[PDB]
Amino acid sequence: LLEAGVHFGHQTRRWNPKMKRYIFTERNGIYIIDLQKTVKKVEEAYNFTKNLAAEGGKILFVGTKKQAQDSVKEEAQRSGMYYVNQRWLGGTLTNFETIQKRIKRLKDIEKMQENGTFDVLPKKEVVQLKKELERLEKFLGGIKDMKDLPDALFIIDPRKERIAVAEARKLNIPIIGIVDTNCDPDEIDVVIPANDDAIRAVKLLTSKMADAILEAKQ
RNA sequence: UGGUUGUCGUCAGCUCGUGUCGUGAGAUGUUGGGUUAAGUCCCGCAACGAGCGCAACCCUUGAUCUUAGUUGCCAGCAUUCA
Repeated sequence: LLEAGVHFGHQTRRWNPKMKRYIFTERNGIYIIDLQKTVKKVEEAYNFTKNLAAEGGKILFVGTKKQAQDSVKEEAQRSGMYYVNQRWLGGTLTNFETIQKRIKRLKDIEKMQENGTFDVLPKKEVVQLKKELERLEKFLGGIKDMKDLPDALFIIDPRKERIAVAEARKLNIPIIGIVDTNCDPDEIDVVIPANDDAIRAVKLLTSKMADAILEAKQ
């Protein structure tokens, strides 16, 4: 935790005052997070995840900030989960049935590549379908398998993910968020007080969630 | 009066499903940054996708191939006014 710079929160000027129950002192116009709480928070979350994984849950890892794109992919894949690391599509869950059309289409344009319909009707048509396979292999690349609604989210910087958070909260699905000092901690069900704006920081905290999925898999 | 004629005939962009925002009328999608002859296309983006119109569909022509060689063709052979 001290290792990565988790403790190091954001600037003092642009903070959420609902956060100071996880803040421990400032330095150089920047709040610092009390890791003692994070210890006891990462705890509850590890438990929460593993209590959800063994039920038969699915977790979506939503981190489209530059610092958390690789982590979210790699860590979701490691724990055979889902993820969004490019853009959360307005209505991923609230309009899931429409996103289920594209989760189809994509797989079907992938089947056209397999069976052999890309040397039948070529010219404009196959260029079109490949460039459409790629739009769907950018945006729906991680929820590609997601069959039923995710049963919890793992959001990173829930201020960038305002739109993810509000879909989750609409459908009464919990949200395990890595919250900074500039984040409303009431939206998030399982808060994890940490820096989200460092790559090492995220990469550590993301790992432990996927660890709890793999610990119930064993 | 029917019907048929002249005469404002391309000239402009319109919408939907689901989702979301709004008490609501509404909004978004379809305001953004480029780009195109364009009602174009790509990137965006709380939207994700689609429809209509446009264009196409029908007819004609430019290249080629396959099938069909007769009453059409004669290159290469016999004839010859042909």
